[PDB]
Amino acid sequence: SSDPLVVAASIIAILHLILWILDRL
Amino acid sequence: SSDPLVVAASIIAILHLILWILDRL
Amino acid sequence: SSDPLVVAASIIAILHLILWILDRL
Amino acid sequence: SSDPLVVAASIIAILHLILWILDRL
Ligand SMILES: N[C@]12C[C@H]3C[C@H](C[C@H](C3)C1)C2
Repeated sequence: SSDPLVVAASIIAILHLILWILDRL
Repeated sequence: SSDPLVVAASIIAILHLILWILDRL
Repeated sequence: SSDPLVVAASIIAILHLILWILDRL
Repeated sequence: SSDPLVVAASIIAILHLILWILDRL
């Protein structure tokens, strides 16, 4: 398993790419 | 748990979304 | 090991650097 | 212990913030 602060920071990263891919889209 | 350079890069990522969110106000 | 969301976000980031060193190689 | 693709992914993270403290306030 990974640290929680880490799983958070990633979710923040994964959601960013989405809002990007919609902003662009 | 999770490797510390990986807790590092994270504290930076979260803190970054903070400064940014704040940058709008 | 490290959670999957983190191995996912990471692949993005490594693939992010990749899409750069090329866009400007 | 975090995945390697993840420990790597974060050197390029910690290496970004560095090029940054090296540019602006
Ligand atoms: N930008 C990221 C920092 C750290 C490593 C990787 C996954 C998470 C945690 C988000 C990219």
